[PDB]
Amino acid sequence: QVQLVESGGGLVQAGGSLRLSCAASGFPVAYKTMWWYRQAPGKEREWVAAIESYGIKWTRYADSVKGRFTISRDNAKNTVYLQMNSLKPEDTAVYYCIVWVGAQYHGQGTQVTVSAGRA
Amino acid sequence: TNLCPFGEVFNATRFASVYAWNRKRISNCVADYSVLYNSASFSTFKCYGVSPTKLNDLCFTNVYADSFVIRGDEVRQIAPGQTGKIADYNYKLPDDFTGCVIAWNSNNLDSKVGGNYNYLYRLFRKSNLKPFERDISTEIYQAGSTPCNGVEGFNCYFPLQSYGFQPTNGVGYQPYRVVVLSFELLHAPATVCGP
Repeated sequence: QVQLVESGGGLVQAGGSLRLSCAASGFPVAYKTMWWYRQAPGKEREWVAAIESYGIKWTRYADSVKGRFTISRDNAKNTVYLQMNSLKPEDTAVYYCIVWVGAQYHGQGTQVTVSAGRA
Repeated sequence: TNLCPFGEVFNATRFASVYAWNRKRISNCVADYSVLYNSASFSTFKCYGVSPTKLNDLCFTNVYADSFVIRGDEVRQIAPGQTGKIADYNYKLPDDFTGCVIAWNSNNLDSKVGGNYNYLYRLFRKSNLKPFERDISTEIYQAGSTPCNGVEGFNCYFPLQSYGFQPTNGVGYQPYRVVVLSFELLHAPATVCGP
């Protein structure tokens, strides 16, 4: 009776923008730690961002995504957002959000593909 | 006498979570502390109220080894008179503590790709831990004036969270295996000594 499914993925171009939403159900995302992982076809599962249950500095990002990404915590909607800005075709993959509340709870994922070129 | 089981606590495959730290009672054996202090594989080997160098010359009635895993930024809280979520809600050292704190990086052992979620910690408590206390209850913490009825919600939160150690974390969020040695002197034959 506890789950979380993410949305907001899709197509975008160059220095675009995307709003992911990890919609959590069955528990209050208030003092919880959410992780963001991504998986590009074939390569290794990479850690993207993280927001911690406590801390003076509660935002955490990887070096590949720092400065461009922002992880938020909507308490009214009981969800966690991920603001991806100035995208690059190198960071397109499937994005997951994971939490721990008694046990590891996985998201199904979302597809983010950013493109480049002319059309 | 024989050798002390130091390799059992220092080289265990899986360490305990900080909220549920383990304790190993070591007795009836000769101990060589100089090899532990001079191995350089420990980034932190700080003794309080005793010299690490001439630690072998002393005999004690009992030696306690407390082992757990915290993160990099929390190692400085495993010290007397320190404050923080670890020292307040998870593992408190007394103000007049007498022993040694040992902590080394264990990212190559305690972190999985995609996150190792076995190591937990406590986030809330009604009142701070007394020295060497150990809380285990998973009761839903009541942060507000409304009761919780054993159900998580507003002002009611699960008091335990996981570190989720993954290899590419910053050093301040990587796993650190910590061993705290406590020496005990009692009206009883000193059972652990040096070589």
